[PDB]
Amino acid sequence: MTVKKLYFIPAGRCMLDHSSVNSALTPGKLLNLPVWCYLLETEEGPILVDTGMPESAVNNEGLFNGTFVEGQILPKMTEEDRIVNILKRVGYEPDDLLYIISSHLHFDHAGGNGAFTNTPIIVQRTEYEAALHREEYMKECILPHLNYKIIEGDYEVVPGVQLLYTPGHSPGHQSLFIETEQSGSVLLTIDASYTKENFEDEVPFAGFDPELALSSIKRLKEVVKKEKPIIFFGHDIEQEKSCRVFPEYI
Ligand SMILES: CCCCCC(=O)N[C@@H](CCS)C(=O)O
Ligand SMILES: [Zn+2]
Ligand SMILES: [Zn+2]
Repeated sequence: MTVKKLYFIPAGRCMLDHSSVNSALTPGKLLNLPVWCYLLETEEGPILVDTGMPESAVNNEGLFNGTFVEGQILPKMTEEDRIVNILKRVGYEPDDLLYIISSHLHFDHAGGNGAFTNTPIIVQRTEYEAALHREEYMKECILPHLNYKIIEGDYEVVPGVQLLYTPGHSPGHQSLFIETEQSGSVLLTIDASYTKENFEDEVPFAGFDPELALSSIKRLKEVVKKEKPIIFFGHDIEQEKSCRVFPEYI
């Protein structure tokens, strides 16, 4: 086996229109949503899940001016939220990590990937291929010479750390099913559901293929029925109220 510690580590924030968390809502109210990374302390070494936002977002809420998402996505990132600075404060440098796991290559999950030039970065083949051409991918999230460990489908990273292929929000989105010493089974949906209501109630939210995202939610509900994990959503302002966060762990 089990992971020794699972840390939730705030990595900045992002404003998103509320129509991105519930596709039925009337656009025009932004929500200041959390961006997370996760650090797993395992017998084999530390594994980082996602890497925050790119340096171009630092003190630059207008990063997406002049793009298809102008006014709809505004990163809220300071110098402290750079993943190398986060990791140094927690006690690590990039080359200390055993693996990086990219849930997907959207900007607030892979914007720090370039900091890791030796650590294998585990990413789904269908996400890597999408990032090579789809417009919602920033160049910082698909740098060409990193040590990618491309995978296809479900995958065991080390004992206690399983990747569940959950496409739809993005073409190769993957969620995590972790077994921890303190808590037992934990499901990190990541962006397979931004919020509890996207998951439980199947409220539609932003995604590349909403129908496929719904089938991935149904698949995760089969896993939930079998494993009864505690479940954490990708950008849920209500749940963030009660999350244990670094230096606490689960
Ligand atoms: C196609 C679905 C969305 C692409 C735009 C995008 O990168 N949105 C963010 C939301 C940050 S609060 C994400 O998915 O993590
Ligand atoms: Zn995403
Ligand atoms: Zn996200």
